[PDB]
Amino acid sequence: NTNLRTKTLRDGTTAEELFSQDGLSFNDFIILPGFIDFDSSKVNVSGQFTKNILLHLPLVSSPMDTVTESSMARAMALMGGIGVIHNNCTVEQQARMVRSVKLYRNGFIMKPKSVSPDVPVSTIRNIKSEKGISGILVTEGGKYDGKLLGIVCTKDIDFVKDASAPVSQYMTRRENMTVERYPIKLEEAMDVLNRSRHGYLPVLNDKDEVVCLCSRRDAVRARDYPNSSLDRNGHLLCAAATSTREADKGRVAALSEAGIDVLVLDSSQGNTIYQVSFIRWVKKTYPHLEVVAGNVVTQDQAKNLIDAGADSLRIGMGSVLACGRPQATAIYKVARYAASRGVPCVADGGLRNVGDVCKALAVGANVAMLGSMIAGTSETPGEYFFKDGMRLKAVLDKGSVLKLLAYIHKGLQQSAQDIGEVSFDAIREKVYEGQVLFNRRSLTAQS
Amino acid sequence: NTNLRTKTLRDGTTAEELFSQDGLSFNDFIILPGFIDFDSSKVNVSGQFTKNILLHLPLVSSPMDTVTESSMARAMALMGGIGVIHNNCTVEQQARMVRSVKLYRNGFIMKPKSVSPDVPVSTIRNIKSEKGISGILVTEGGKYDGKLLGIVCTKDIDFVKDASAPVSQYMTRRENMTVERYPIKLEEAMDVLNRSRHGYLPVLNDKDEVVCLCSRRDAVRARDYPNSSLDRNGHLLCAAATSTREADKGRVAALSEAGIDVLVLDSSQGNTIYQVSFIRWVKKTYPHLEVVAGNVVTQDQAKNLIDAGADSLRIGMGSVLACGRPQATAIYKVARYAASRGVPCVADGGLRNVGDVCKALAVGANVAMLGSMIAGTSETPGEYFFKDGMRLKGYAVLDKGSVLKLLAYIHKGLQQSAQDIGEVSFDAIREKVYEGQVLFNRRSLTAQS
Amino acid sequence: NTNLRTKTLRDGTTAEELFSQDGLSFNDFIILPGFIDFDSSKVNVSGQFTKNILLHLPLVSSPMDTVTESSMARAMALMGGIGVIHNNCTVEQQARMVRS
Ligand SMILES: Nc1ncnc2c1ncn2[C@@H]1O[C@H](COP(=O)(O)OP(=O)(O)OP(=O)(O)O)[C@@H](O)[C@H]1O
Ligand SMILES: Nc1ncnc2c1ncn2[C@@H]1O[C@H](COP(=O)(O)OP(=O)(O)OP(=O)(O)O)[C@@H](O)[C@H]1O
Ligand SMILES: Nc1nc2c(ncn2[C@@H]2O[C@H](COP(=O)(O)OP(=O)(O)O)[C@@H](O)[C@H]2O)c(=O)[nH]1
Ligand SMILES: Nc1nc2c(ncn2[C@@H]2O[C@H](COP(=O)(O)OP(=O)(O)O)[C@@H](O)[C@H]2O)c(=O)[nH]1
Repeated sequence: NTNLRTKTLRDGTTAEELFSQDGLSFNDFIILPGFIDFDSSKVNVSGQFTKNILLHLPLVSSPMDTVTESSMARAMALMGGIGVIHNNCTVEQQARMVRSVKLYRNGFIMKPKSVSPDVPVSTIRNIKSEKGISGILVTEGGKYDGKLLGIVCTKDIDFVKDASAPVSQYMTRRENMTVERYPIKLEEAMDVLNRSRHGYLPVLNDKDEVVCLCSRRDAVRARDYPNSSLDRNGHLLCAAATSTREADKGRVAALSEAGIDVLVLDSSQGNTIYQVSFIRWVKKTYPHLEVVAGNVVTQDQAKNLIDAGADSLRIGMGSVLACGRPQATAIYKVARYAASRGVPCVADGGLRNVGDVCKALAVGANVAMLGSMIAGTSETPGEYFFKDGMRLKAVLDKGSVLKLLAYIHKGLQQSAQDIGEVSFDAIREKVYEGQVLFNRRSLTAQS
Repeated sequence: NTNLRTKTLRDGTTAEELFSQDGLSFNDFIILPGFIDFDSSKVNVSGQFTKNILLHLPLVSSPMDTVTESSMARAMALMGGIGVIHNNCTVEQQARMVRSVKLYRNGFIMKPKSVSPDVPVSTIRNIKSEKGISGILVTEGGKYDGKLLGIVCTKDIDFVKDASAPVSQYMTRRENMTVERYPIKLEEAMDVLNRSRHGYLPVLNDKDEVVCLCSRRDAVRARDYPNSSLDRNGHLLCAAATSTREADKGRVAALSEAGIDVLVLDSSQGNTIYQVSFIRWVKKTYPHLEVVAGNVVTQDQAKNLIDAGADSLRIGMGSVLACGRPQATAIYKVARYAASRGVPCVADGGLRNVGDVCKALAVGANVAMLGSMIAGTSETPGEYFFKDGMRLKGYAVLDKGSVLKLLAYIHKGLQQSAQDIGEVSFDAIREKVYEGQVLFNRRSLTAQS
Repeated sequence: NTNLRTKTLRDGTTAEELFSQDGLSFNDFIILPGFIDFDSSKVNVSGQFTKNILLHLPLVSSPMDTVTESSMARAMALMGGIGVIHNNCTVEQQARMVRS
């Protein structure tokens, strides 16, 4: 239906004209509708977080100590986005959070949590309550590669009152265990696990030592979250923030060991000599890492940071107070310039509802960073408390971040539908082409 | 430490003097502190819901269609309180909600949900998704008492791609199942279940027909909720509301069949001839049922409804109609009169924070009814939605999260208040209030800032 | 680092264009960021109060009778600025404040 979808009258204003005068926020303009011949279910909202990482869900959790720790990053990656673990912590704590995110979901679990036979049941209960993993292997000397002696699961210890008893008293013992022998393809191993009606399947060598471990929970997670952002080994994608000082070099190394796939530079004004040097050093020393430089708001800053070797750009400054730029103009300008050079952009700031996120993605941003919009969800750091009959964490309880991410997803889909394009890549292309049009709204026209 | 706890100077105002003038609400007065020689954890907040039903947690969910359905009543019963299933529904819907509450927790599971071998996996998934029960028995002709053929659990069908496949293809077959033979004591059966590391244990006769079923989930529910309000058969307590018209008689019967333990009469002004007749008829026809009459706010009304045979009274009227009464005065007066006659009372209305609940319990109410305070928790009826960057509930209110966390918060608050007052139980607080050893101070309008 | 500091794309609006239309207050505009290769400690904020007087601190206390007398002028001069003693007084009082 290209004859019906193609605008020839072009009654409206193109992005280039809209952003050619004064700096705009998202309320200053609206997107005009197009032609619909599809359901909102079929809309692809995906966007590039970096040159090589495509997110099924163009949403990134902001690296604030009040928003993104291991739990938030896990939720984001599971729903098809990603989270940036904040850097307001020691290097070891940040690496531990990254490791939690990366080893939450696996195919073969290579370093399965293991204990020695004399460990008390209390310790396994602590592991399950704190780290949330069951099917703890009991091996010679507790080494994750030692001889397999048994396994401890939920129903093996849920009835015992003496929490100091050794696991050897209640574990399922090796002689009675369904196991597999190295080597084995993940497909066959997991189908065997399914047929076995058990929750775990260790994989051992010829010496009965633990090679790895398969978990039914990973299969069920794959079934319940088919769009999770994953690496090539089946782990959830994870990003981590860092400043560009010389000390932070150490930090970077640690994160690289923990397995981050994206490094995000933390700066209000990223067009500095220190950030340029840092990006060069990161791309040289850890080529496998992708770097999101920023923050920037003008095309000059973007030119410098892209020349340095940035894989993506963080847009935002102001969304004492004498330096910055209205956020919608910043996004349009920087994202257009960066796209001309093949670099996607992240919108960071002033994104307070679904209409704003949609506008920010339409005017050039590939993905959007969420801070306030997801603050107070169950997955954020912090403790809940009651006050005035409201439950707060301060901000009000917004429940699960997963339900909110699904809400934002449906909102973006319906908006793209009304605009008349079945994907946001198409929306951005047609915006640059002048086939998706806008209207600036007078101040009165805003209600 | 009776020398230190016993007030002889008695610097303060007794409840009788406090409520002797104009009608008061809860902000008009404060409770004076006493003597502390115990930690707040050791405080017993329990109160009588009726002549025969004691609640470890003196909280009742209000029978409003926006507050109490099966899920809320279950949560309340589990935390040591109770819920009243609302009556803004058909008799069949109310009985179904009551059944949901009553059969959630069991010892021996009677009439275990079972299916025939040709049933598709889709049906088992539907059972798990709607009603929330696993371990479906597969029997001769699907009869809950037929010959046992197998069992279908979570891990038996979580991997299957053809939801139309028969359960017999993936069920665990009877020859491989750990089972027990009638008769068996629940204690031995549950220890067997524990040792077996399985989730379910059927109990069969000599013909391999299903007699009953034990669920490990019940053991874990008992472990995680040790204070659950239970009847004598191990089921959660459940209450249900009804009006006092002639038609509602039918309703009562149905609810009685569903297994309610308390009937609650719904009326803004319960001192009527219709309610008196209804209470007489209920106590006559269903002696096993306990009735909470109301609503009332004066000792006249309380006399009539207790003479009718009420086992408890709901206090509250007004918390444009010109008739009602300030809630704290109403509670004190009616609860004092009813206690003189051996009947506990429920405070219903104007309860908006924990201090008000503590005050209402101290001045005579045995338990407190919560409506607004718990509306918008996850367990209430209604659908969640996002609006203006806020999570709300609709058929609007703000999301308060889990009602369980809220109930625990109220529990800790009541305990700390009782500690500051200097008594280790709320029965003690009520007794000492009537005795003049727990004292109050009326607050001037200025003193409330 | 002149290659990195020098704007060639010039994505933004020059002062001449900004002030070419209607009269603006300070909230009507914002300054765009540039390139950083130094610490804020090294920034020179000095400005000429007059053709021959350079102030290390480009701040002047207003000559209002509620703001600037001898003490304020002293504080300003000491911190690198200057103060203007108000003229809502006799000549002798103003001269005495100046002398102080
Ligand atoms: N490979 C195995 N061989 C034999 N028995 C096993 C094996 N793995 C687990 N078990 C036993 O079966 C039961 C495991 O159930 P499961 O793995 O589903 O527990 P979980 O992962 O902790 O979560 P949940 O049981 O609540 O679904 C336990 O009794 C355990 O001892
Ligand atoms: N009495 C029994 N005898 C033999 N097998 C049983 C018995 N009860 C349950 N099973 C089987 O145990 C295996 C694992 O149980 P499954 O995890 O699927 O459900 P569950 O025991 O209720 O625990 P959960 O649903 O939390 O995982 C299933 O194949 C189930 O059919
Ligand atoms: N037994 C078991 N181990 C898991 C599972 N999932 C992940 N693991 C592993 O458990 C380990 C937990 O981290 P660990 O190094 O033991 O603790 P830390 O030193 O405090 O970080 C990780 O190495 C994970 O790979 C599971 O489902 N079962
Ligand atoms: N298989 C199984 N049945 C249960 C369990 N818990 C309760 N039940 C029984 O399952 C039945 C629920 O289905 P049912 O009431 O017969 O259907 P309804 O008439 O439409 O409400 C009840 O008889 C419960 O007693 C459980 O854990 N497993």
